[PDB]
Amino acid sequence: FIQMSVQRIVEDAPPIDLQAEAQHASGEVEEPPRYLLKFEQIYLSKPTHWERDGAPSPMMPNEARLRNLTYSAPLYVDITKTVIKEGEEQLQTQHQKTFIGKIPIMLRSTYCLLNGLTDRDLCELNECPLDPGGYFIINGSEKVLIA
Amino acid sequence: TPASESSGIVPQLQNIVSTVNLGCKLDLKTIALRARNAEYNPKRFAAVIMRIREPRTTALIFSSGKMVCTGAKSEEQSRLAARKYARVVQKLGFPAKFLDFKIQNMVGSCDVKFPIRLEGLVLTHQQFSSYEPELFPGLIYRMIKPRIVLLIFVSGKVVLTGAKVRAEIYEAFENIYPILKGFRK
Amino acid sequence: TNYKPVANHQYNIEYERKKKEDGKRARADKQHVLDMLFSAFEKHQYYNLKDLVDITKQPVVYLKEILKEIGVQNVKGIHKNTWELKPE
Amino acid sequence: MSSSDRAMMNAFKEITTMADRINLPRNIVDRTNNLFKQVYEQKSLKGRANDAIASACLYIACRQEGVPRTFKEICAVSRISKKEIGRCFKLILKALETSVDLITTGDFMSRFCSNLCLPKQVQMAATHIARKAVELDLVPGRSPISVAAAAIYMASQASAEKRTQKEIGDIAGVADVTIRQSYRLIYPRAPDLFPTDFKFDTPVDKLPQL
Amino acid sequence: TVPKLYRSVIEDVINDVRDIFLDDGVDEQVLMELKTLWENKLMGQVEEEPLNSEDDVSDEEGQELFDTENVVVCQYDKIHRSKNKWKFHLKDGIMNLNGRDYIFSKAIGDAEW
Amino acid sequence: LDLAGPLLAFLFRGMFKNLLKEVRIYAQKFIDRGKDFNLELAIKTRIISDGLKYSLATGNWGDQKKAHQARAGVSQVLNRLTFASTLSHLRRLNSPIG
Amino acid sequence: FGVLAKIVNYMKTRHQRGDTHPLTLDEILDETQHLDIGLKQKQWLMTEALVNNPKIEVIDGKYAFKPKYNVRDKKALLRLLDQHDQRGLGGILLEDIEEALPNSQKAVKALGDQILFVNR
Amino acid sequence: MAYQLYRNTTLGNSLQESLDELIQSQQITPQLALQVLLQFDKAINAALAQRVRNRVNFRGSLNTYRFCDNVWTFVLNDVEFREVTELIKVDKVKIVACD
Repeated sequence: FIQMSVQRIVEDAPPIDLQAEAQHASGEVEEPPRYLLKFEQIYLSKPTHWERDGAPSPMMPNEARLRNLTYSAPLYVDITKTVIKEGEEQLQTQHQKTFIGKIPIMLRSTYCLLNGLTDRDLCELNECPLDPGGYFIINGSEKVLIA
Repeated sequence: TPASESSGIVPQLQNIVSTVNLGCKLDLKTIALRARNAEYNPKRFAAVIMRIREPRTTALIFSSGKMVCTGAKSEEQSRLAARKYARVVQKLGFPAKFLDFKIQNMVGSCDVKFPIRLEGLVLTHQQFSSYEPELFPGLIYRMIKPRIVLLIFVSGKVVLTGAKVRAEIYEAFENIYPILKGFRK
Repeated sequence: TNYKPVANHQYNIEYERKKKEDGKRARADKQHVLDMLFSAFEKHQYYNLKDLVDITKQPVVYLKEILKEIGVQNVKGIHKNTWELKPE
Repeated sequence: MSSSDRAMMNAFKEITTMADRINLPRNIVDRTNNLFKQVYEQKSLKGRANDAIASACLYIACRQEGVPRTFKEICAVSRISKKEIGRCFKLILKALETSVDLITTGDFMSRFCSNLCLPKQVQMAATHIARKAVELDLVPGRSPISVAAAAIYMASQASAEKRTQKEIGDIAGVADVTIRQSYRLIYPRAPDLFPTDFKFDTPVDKLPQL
Repeated sequence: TVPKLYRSVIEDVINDVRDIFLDDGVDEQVLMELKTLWENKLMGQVEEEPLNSEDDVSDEEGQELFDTENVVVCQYDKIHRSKNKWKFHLKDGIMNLNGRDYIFSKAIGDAEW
Repeated sequence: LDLAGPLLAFLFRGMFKNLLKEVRIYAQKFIDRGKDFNLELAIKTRIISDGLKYSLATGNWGDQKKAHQARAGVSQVLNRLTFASTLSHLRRLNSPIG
Repeated sequence: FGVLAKIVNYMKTRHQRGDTHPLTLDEILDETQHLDIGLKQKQWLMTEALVNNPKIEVIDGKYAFKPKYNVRDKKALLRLLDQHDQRGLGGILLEDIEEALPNSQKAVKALGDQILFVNR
Repeated sequence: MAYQLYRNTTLGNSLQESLDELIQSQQITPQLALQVLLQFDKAINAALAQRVRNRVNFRGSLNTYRFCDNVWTFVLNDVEFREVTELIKVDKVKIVACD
């Protein structure tokens, strides 16, 4: 879902274009201005949290429990801005790489970087090796989806 | 006993702003046309801007007949220019007058010749003193005694304005200099 | 993270355009606007006030003074303050 | 419901939508909501744009939390000119009759060095360099952020994590010449400004000049 | 080279109106007379009312009309002033100095008043 | 059997439609002024973000302002009485109860 | 329509300005320096426009007012106004100014004499 | 908008005088003189935008000035037009600057 499905929706129909009003009679207006928006790959940061100083830090799921924070990661996207503009300057393109959100991640996910760590690593993290997770942590509370 | 423990670095007045009514309505277009050293553009402002090299002043001629004199180093010079301005306008063919002349603003400046700790100053007189290094390098002191505003800079330079009386600059400065000396770095 | 531009860019872009010209224009001895009125009303009997404002370069209140002077107005069955030249 | 509150009601959505863009703690936002409510209740400044007031409330709350964010930053999340925010800011200080605090360089050492992913030792070294410089008033002119960035630059130039002024300048937003000037002001004391607990990657003698 | 350019314009303007001359039914020799004639042409107070108590700071306006000044006509690109220091940015200009004729595409200036 | 991925994508699809329209509302504001475009200013990330916070926290399923009634209690807090109890919680199955 | 509205307005204007005497189309063209409107238009204006006007007054060879037919009576419209049997048709404030002079100075004296005003 | 002002020059006037002669001799109609003058206007505007390329620098104290209808009219004194070969100092110059 993270790997493709959200992306398929991003693959689906995000491109939109908009054309300004003609505002008829603005002499030799020529024709009304026009703007188009384009999107590419969607990006995801590892689970992290921004401390009141505005600075980022790693989101330890153990930390998520203690500070009662919601286990989540930043979601990022390739964005493009695109316009013939219905003027002489057609095909002029402008690139963006934009923060779109913080996605709550399932424990033991591929993005749950602890998934590679040994039990010994996990105990080094004070994590339980027989605690596979598979459920989100929301506001420090454990949450499981029922089928 | 002196009035202050520090006293002087006489604060010199640098600018005066005055206004006067010519007592009649005028046609600035005609004025602009006639004048040899004035500017006008209704698309920019409704008044004629006239200048004279005399004391390098500038006048603002409203269609209402009101005028503003600027650039003058003294109230008299402002009065002199404004009077000098009023005459010429009359000399254009208009019933100009010198009705209701008054001073609108005076500007002074001086240097205390020593640096001061603004941090302490903005702290101790936050009620009146005001400063923000992210905003403007000069500290703004709004005195109410004689309702004067001061501008205080890290180099020790000071500017005073909003005055309609020259003594108030001297007075506002007489009150603030000792305090500043007490804030020497 | 995205740079803070101390002032809104588009607003700033707006500023270069804004400084070029103002809508605060002059209006002495009404005449050029009525002549233009004959030109517009020759195409249709009645027009919307905003559209009347578009041909003009003067305040609507002043414009209101003109449209009252040679015409009246309607709702035209569309509420809109639509103006037309006096049939009489 | 009260058409009257609807711009205020929308302003707090816009406050929330303004706090959203940079992941601000809710306690700050709440005081901000309370600040606006207070400013609204005065109505003396009803002749002002709500979004500027919201943005000014925001600048104040950060200072009220002892962690100011630059207007430049505050501008990033709003349409309001820094001038109008400053103007509105003054009006609010006068409106709510409350004092403020002076800025410190170290409060921005954290995120910028973070944005450069600089290790705490460099980050902390910069802070001392900055701290020592201001105590000595080595730079009685340049903005403390400009002074801080050059210290950071000096620090980064004292570690393997060197960066070009333009990149730093780009992160701080200040002019690359302003750092260059601020650097010229701190450079005479580059060696002695460093903390006693430091490990050079480049000799102070070998510190570049610009 | 500059006088040549002036000719180019002379040739271009005359030729480009030729057809108009025809439309009037006017003979092209008359057009040549036009060019020929043309080329040959080429070469204190104590009351709010007694304002007159301040008479004469203005100078004589007749300084401005005797063709003592050579003439210049041009569009302006930018005008600047600083109290007494003026700045001028001009373009596309026609100059007539000491009876001579000149032209320019861009002009930048400075002046005090 | 309904799982998180197709379900999340539905909210993702719906909020994106909400997000696309909200940015378009700015695009309407953009044409309204005719002043240059700002992409970052139109952004309202929290809407989806906070929207998801509701679905995920309560277990509820919708925009709460409208559709949600037929999909209450999708999601619940994990049980930690025993590890086996936990594992049972992780593997439990439910139905629309007809 | 516009030209006719322009003709009416000028005629109104010049009359207010001081020319309280009947005019002609040609005289208007002449005075407005618009004589070169074309004989066809000139003619069409003279013998159709100033014919389709429902209130234009033919004095003889000169067109007169349609808006205010009354003379420069200025003050006192009491005889007409008093007629309560028909309310008095009274006069409109616009009509009164058109008649000769601004209403206000006359009105101030009139308010204590014989006239009462409603804002309707 | 076309600048009629450039007809009020030696170039423009020598044309108009020659044309007026053609009108006095009735070799042309007045209407013909107008179209040719109109064409000359269009033609001289074009030549400015095209054939003209040279730029000049100037210096001179301001003597008098005026501004109306987006057109400035100055008269400067002790002026100096600067060019690498045709340096020209002048006691006074009148400057008209249309928008």
